[PDB]
Amino acid sequence: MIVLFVDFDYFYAQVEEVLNPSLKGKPVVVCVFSGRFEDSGAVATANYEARKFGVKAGIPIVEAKKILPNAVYLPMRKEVYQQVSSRIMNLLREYSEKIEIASIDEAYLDISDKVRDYREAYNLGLEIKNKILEKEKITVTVGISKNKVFAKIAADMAKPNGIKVIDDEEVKRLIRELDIADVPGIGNITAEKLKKLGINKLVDTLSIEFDKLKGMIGEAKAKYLISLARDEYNEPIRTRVRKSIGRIVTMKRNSRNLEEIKPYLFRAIEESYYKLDKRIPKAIHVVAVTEDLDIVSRGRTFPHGISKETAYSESVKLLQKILEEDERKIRRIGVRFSKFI
DNA sequence: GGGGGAAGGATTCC
DNA sequence: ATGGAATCCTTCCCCC
Ligand SMILES: Nc1ncnc2c1ncn2[C@H]1C[C@H](O)[C@@H](COP(=O)(O)OP(=O)(O)OP(=O)(O)O)O1
Ligand SMILES: [Ca+2]
Ligand SMILES: [Ca+2]
Ligand SMILES: [Ca+2]
Repeated sequence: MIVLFVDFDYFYAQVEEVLNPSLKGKPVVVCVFSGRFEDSGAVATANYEARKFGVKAGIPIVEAKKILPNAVYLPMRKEVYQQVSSRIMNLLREYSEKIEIASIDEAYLDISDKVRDYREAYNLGLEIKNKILEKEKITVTVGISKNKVFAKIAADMAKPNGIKVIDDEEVKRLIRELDIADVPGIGNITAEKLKKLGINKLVDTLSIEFDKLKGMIGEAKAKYLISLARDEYNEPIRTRVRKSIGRIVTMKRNSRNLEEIKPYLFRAIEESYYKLDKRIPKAIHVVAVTEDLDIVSRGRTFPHGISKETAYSESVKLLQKILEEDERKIRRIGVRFSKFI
């Protein structure tokens, strides 16, 4: 089975460059302003020009300006990048019937019933890159292999504006050479739990006794890794379906006062419902980020669909349950709707 | 013993 | 140090 993974380069930033090519060449940082103080907030992402100096996704905007004070700082326009994304996805949908849209700028393609060996995959890779570039002026990285996981890893290795093939032969080498902290789905937490287990490479999972793994990282994560290590990982590409919709906003100041939070919560609801569009949810969760950036939530599933009125009343109840079940001051507050009928 | 759910949390990642 | 969403884990619960 051959998988071709497509990942758009510094997406949010590259799009801002697209909508105003005068930006190209200069440091571009797309920010998410929390509105607590002048430049409060974090970086959604930045182009390589700015990234070469440490300015990247996740760091505070203030930390970015202290490094590249003259870089161009733009507020994140999620709706725009989303529409540009869709168009490009449709484009891909023409190279394969089998398409999995992993994120706002990622997608795996099953080109098995469309290609023989990796040579034809490579060409198709370029042919697609070219297409997208000519159609939307967007550069992307392409990764190809026997399964999704490796297809992705291939792309990571070739970023940016790259293309790479990881044939069954190299797959063997990486299962021994690849740091397992570079295996998708393995973050710092799992990384350190694997380090304390002597597993630095994928193959190291082969030594360890299963039951021991399942206990340190979990059965699912355990079986996952073992499969990859056995060169037997082989999940299929399938259409993903939006399972939840919601919004969470940062409050000007941190509160613990019901009446002070409410307005923020109601706004999260309103927008959430607009995003629902046609969807009617049976479950609603109130999510709160406490002063010490911890995340607390409370929810409830109804035996029917939830109307905006019902979400309003219930939301206030769930918030109250949070204020009385936790002592910390609430920093961010929002809602999450799920279990669509 | 074990088949569901539901709830709250933990992890990862785009 | 923003904000959106899937997945998986543990625990509690109801009951055959
Ligand atoms: N921490 C984050 N906060 C908000 N948005 C994020 C964050 N991390 C990633 N994103 C969003 C914006 C990114 O452009 C987008 C698409 O893919 P992603 O791999 O995450 O970044 P990117 O487009 O810059 O990738 P690349 O390294 O190839 O440039 O996901
Ligand atoms: Ca990308
Ligand atoms: Ca990506
Ligand atoms: Ca990692």
